[PDB]
Amino acid sequence: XSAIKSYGS
Amino acid sequence: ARPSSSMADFRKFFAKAKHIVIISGAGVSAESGVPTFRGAGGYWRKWQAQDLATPLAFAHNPSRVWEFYHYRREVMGSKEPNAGHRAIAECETRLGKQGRRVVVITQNIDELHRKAGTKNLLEIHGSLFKTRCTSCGVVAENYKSPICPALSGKGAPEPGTQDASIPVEKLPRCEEAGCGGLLRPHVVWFGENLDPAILEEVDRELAHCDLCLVVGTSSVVYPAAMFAPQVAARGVPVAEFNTETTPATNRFRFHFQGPCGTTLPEALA
Ligand code: NA
Ligand SMILES: [Zn+2]
Repeated sequence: XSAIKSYGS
Repeated sequence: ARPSSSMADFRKFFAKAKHIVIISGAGVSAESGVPTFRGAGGYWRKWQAQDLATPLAFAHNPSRVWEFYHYRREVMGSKEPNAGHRAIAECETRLGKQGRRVVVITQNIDELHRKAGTKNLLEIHGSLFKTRCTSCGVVAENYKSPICPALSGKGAPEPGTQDASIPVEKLPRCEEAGCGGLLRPHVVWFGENLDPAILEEVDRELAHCDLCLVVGTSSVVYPAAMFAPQVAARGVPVAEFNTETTPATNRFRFHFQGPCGTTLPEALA
């Protein structure tokens, strides 16, 4: 589904 | 879309499940007393984990990032798995003898599931207790207290604590012959890619799951926050165990409140 770690907004 | 709070109903799903996926987050570590530096009350000095666990923070102030990880490494020395970790490990063992699979996909970097004896374990963001060399790429286990002499006594968490400002040459350095590179924690930082091999393993476990438990995660950090919703959207039962509701709660079949260390021993018996 992204492989980039992100603190969701 | 309000999930069910019926443990009796959940237990009927549990009794039939042959491929359980358990996704865990920072709340499970917090129940062992681990400071997570997330949420409304979680701050190291004046920062949260998502402010310091970034490539840009490490580029601009590697000493400060290392102080933060050093503090966390040292505190972990005094922390133990809780009843939630233990119930998860005991469940895996018991079901395995019945030919039923339990796998733990943890967002946590604390090695507490590992310390509790979980075998089928995916640590999707790395570990506090591993280093990676920024020059040669080698990954190594590292439990040394302190990780280097310059960090001894550093990393204090109180606001107003001054940066140690350790010269980069005195931060943890690679000991492989002829390298000498700066080490970093082998932790996936915000803005970095998770390991493709690990994501492929996650994908296989989710695709074959017949029950998913989402434990102690705020469901705000991606990609992990999409894992349980993806299963639920295909109709697979998901039970969220958390002290609070989250942005994902209403996608799931069950929501169980209270400490995971209180609810999981009952749910997984
Ligand atoms: Na979390
Ligand atoms: Zn190296």
